[PDB]
Amino acid sequence: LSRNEIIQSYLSRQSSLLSSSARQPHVLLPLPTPTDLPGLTREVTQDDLDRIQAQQWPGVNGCEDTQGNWYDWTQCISLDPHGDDGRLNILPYVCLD
Amino acid sequence: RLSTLIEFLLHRAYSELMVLTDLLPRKSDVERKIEIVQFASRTRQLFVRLLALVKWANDAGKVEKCAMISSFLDQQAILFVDTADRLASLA
Amino acid sequence: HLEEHLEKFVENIRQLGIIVSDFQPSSQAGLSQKLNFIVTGLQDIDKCRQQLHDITVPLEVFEYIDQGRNPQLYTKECLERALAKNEQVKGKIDTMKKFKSLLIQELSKVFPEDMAKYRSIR
Amino acid sequence: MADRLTQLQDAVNSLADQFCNAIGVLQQCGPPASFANPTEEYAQLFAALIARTAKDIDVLIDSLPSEESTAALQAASLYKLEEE
Amino acid sequence: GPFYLMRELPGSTELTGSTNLITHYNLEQAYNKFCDLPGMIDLPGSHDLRSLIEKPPILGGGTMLSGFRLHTGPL
Repeated sequence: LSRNEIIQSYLSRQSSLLSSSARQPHVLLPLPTPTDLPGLTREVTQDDLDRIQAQQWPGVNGCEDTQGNWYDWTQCISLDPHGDDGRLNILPYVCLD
Repeated sequence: RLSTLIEFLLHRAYSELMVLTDLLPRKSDVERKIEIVQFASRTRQLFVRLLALVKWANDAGKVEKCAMISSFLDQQAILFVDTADRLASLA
Repeated sequence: HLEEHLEKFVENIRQLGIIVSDFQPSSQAGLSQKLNFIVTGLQDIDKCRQQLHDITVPLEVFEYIDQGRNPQLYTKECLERALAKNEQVKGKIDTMKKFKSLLIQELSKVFPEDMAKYRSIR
Repeated sequence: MADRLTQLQDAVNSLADQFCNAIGVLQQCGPPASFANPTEEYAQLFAALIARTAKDIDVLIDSLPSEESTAALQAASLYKLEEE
Repeated sequence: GPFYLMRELPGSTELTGSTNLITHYNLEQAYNKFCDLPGMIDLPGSHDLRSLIEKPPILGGGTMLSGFRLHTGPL
């Protein structure tokens, strides 16, 4: 934060893009009531999986959005969840790296 | 400090007067008078320099006080900036 | 008051001695040496009075200040530091405005409650 | 990555430093006055990347995993899935 | 207002060097009695070979040839 240049700015931008990452509608997935800890104190069953995979619930699979934005547990759909105009093949909802 | 200059000027004047009076009866006083005039001019310049130094040091207390205040302010600013930069670099 | 008067008296004595030596020297040339010795004694008495009066004028500071320089460099450095501080304050204000704008944008985009609570009263 | 180990403080400090450098290049040193294309492109790219990264981080934090997948629950679920 | 876990507010006005410390130094009268042209015009000038010896005192802070050119009367 003391000495900054064009190379330093490029390195900071690359580090930020590596660490943190026309409609671009962000699906504001709200805390689902069907969980396991402070949810319904129940184990993982077919009901919770079907509610998180078909309905808009970010329990296990993920809360699907409009415009065919199917966000399942391992669905790498080409959506536009980012803040840019690139609707490329985004990673899965889990994105386990 | 500044008294050494006046002492050296007085010693030089006395030495010039002694060297002029030692061989005054040998040659003409045309050069001895010029040497005495040069010594007097040097003594006057030294006394004027001492007076100027005294006039400058008359406000030396206030000068040093203001310099210390400015140095303390600059040191506080530099210390705050360095602490902020170190915290940012650490984070 | 007394130091400036003594300095003016020494300067006047030096000028009188120089004017006397500029004329035809007929008496002994020891007058210039006597005037120089009197000036040296007056300077010594003034230094003793300044040392006994508990004046905040040390010998090292007085020698460094009398090295043929002035406080113009320090004044220019202070002015440059003030200008740099003003520029840094303006840049920080611009960065804070940009951060507030980005926070409001993220609030309107994803979630406004947490961003508003963090930007309003931290 | 939808994970959380060591990126928050680093990303925040990097964004703060980038914003400070942008404000400096915009207000202190540049062709604003006297009392180019590469710097402008770098600043625009940095701002766009910061905005997109903040939006994506907020979205991933909202869509991150909840307190589910406990120890015994995941153990029993994995055992049943392995049996099936 | 200030909820739980709120950080402390700094002082109102502590020892600060951001203020105009130029006027507090009392450098106005020096600039008026000089007339960075004011400080530069006072280097070799005092106020508005013996000359070579006098110029050295303001700059730094044979014999028969110089004596034959000192022919001057009372005026």
